[PDB]
Amino acid sequence: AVFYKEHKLRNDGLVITTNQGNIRLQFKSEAAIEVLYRADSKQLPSFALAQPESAIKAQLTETENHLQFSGGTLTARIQKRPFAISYYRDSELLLAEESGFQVKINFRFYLSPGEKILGGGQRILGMDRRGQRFPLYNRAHYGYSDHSGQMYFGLPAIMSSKQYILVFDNSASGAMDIGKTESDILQLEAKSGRSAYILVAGNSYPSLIENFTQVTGRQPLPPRWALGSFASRFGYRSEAETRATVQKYKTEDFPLDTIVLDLYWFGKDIKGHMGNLDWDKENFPTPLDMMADFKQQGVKTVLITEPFVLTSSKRWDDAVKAKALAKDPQGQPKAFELYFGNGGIIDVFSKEGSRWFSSIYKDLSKQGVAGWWGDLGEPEMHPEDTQHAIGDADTVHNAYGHRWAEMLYQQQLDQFPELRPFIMMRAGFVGSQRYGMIPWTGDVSRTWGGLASQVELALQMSLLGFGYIHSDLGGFADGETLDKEMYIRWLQYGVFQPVYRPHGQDHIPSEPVFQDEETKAILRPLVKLRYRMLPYIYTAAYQNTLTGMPLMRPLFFSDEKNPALIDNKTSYFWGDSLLVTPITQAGVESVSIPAPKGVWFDFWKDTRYQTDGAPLTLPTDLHTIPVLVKAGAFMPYVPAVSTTEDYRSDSLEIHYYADASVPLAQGEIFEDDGKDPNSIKRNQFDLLTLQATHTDNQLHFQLARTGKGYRGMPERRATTLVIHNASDQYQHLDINGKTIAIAQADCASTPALACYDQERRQLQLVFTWGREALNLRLHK
Ligand SMILES: OC[C@@H]1[C@@H](O)[C@H](O)[C@@H](O)[C@@H]2N[C@H]12
Ligand SMILES: O=C([O-])C(=O)[O-]
Repeated sequence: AVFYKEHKLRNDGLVITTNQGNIRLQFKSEAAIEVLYRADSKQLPSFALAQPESAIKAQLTETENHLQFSGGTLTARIQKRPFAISYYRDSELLLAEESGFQVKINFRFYLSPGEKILGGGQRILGMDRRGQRFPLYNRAHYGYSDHSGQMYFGLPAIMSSKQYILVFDNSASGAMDIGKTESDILQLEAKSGRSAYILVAGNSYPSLIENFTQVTGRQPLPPRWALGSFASRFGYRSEAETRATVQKYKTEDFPLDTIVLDLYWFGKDIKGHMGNLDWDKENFPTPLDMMADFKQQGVKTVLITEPFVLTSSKRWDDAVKAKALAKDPQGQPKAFELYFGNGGIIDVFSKEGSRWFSSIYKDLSKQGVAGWWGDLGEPEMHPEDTQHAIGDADTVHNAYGHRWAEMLYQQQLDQFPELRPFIMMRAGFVGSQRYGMIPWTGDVSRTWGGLASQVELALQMSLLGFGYIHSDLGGFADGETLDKEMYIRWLQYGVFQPVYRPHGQDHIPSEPVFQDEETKAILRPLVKLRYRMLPYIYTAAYQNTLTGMPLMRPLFFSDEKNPALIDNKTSYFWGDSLLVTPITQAGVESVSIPAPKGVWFDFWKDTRYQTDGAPLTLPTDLHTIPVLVKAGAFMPYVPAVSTTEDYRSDSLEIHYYADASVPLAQGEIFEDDGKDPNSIKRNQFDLLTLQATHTDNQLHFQLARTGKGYRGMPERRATTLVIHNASDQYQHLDINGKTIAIAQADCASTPALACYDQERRQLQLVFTWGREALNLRLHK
């Protein structure tokens, strides 16, 4: 029995008193609200909110049976007796409390009939998680395939078909029950921790996500090199082996930006050395030279680190002496068994642990290390009587990796303020993206099932803040011999997902350079294609920094009024323009692609398809996976380079997919120095825009550049524009009012300024794109 007793406003927040205690409501923006129950009591702070203290001005009104607290899109409606808060966008009901808050921590809400619920972070259960119940406890799932209710990186959040996001702002061992136990009840639970939730609303999925990342944190632009080719295995055993691998990329003519070193960099065995956090000199005798020698070839070095210091490690006595480790309740360093051996866990929640760990990252970063891999932050083993500075293991568990990232991010920004940190981690919390976190999906099995789950995982993480979620390309766990077809399919799909990092246990090679002749002839041009497409990918990255828009988008974005599309986890958008359908079984001879209504082109073959709703059937081959381009797309390319350190946009090649069904289209290309964390804030960029206007008798392109530019920015780019599906009736072109004839022969064989290829239906324009506006007009 809960009822309203009294309220007041203090500092823009509404504090309500019931018979059971105090409740604080603060709008964190016009469409986001933090609801803190037990507000009177001391509890852990918010982890999910980028600005925990903020509270924007809201409107309060009172009636007999209700209060109403409104931010301008989001309204909280507070029923007095019995006490129940519900949430409205306009006057559409988003979400209503059932019994709401109780005791242990427990929140109960009604689900509407037909409401679909995405969320939970990494699970393999189906896109719509309604009807499921699962824990909120980050945990390894070694060798997963086609099913999981619990893995490395859960999120205590959901996204509904009613276009709200709900966050349980609580770091503790808990559970979510999405209308499983009771069909119309969403229940959130925890053993302890903060008793708060956050509701975010939107008028569309993009703007929900913009609103969500507004209050939880925007990912800062990673360094362009994170969009490149990684060499990684578990693991290079020696400096010789690592140098031989960088060399193999060179001698095999595969692009390579970054080599990743796993745990053998600090000791010769898997067990017993962890916490050394220093070079194993018997096997890495000259590491500063190694890294400098690699940097001369434009290659970065990334090192694995972990939260555990073993008692067998060289740093045990020192970590104990500095009070860097988590303690038992008695006050001693807590030691426990891990796979790796007997050890403790660095307390990133304390000042002492944070300083000690940070000093180590500083020193290695001074030596040459460009980036950082933080493995096992679930934490992988975390006994319940472990005590951190702010709470026990079960209370802080799901926020450990999150704070680890914060610690490392701040440290790297402090040491290198002119560089963008690279932080790759296995576990975090809502908002960990504001510390640069780049998550991967853990120890996936080397099976088709492992590959077939990657899109579901990626989309689930992308929707709730994590743009750079990716997989171990080719698969990681077990196997006894390479499954060549699965490997190829996985590295194909790789091109069209966020981070190009094949990784696997080293009894089978993960790196494409170590594959047979057929596999390399298939994958070499695709890895090059990933580099030629950097303008497309880096521009989606820019948009993610700006608005939260994930790089991978689900099919369901294509039609917000068709909730059945929510179930699709086999076709997705890579940026605005490409609909990708990975092949996830052996021997598949054709696919049916549920392309939205409109016009689509085969990316590889240029074939044009129109569809009014029905799916398209495309045949498959071993050299590609099915990718369709949306009519009206501008696909930008630069020439392939070995390393993003050599990246230039002096030469652009842009492909426009014309169709009269799209009378107006746009694209952009975001260019900056690829490394400056302040490029966007300070406008040190070159933002190229392109607008096509397509009428019955003309096709008009308007080109422009904004921003203040950056150092090394080309003033003039040689630009080849290729118009696919171009009309054969264009007689003339003018460029900024100057008329040029269109050639109809020998387009591939003359330095033609405008040439129509009648066999391919492509019109090619070659011109100089300088700083001033440019207008290209084709007319029949
Ligand atoms: O460090 C060894 C190895 C690493 O290669 C994987 O990527 C991790 O998820 C897991 N900890 C196991
Ligand atoms: O699209 C056009 O304008 C045509 O096909 O001739």
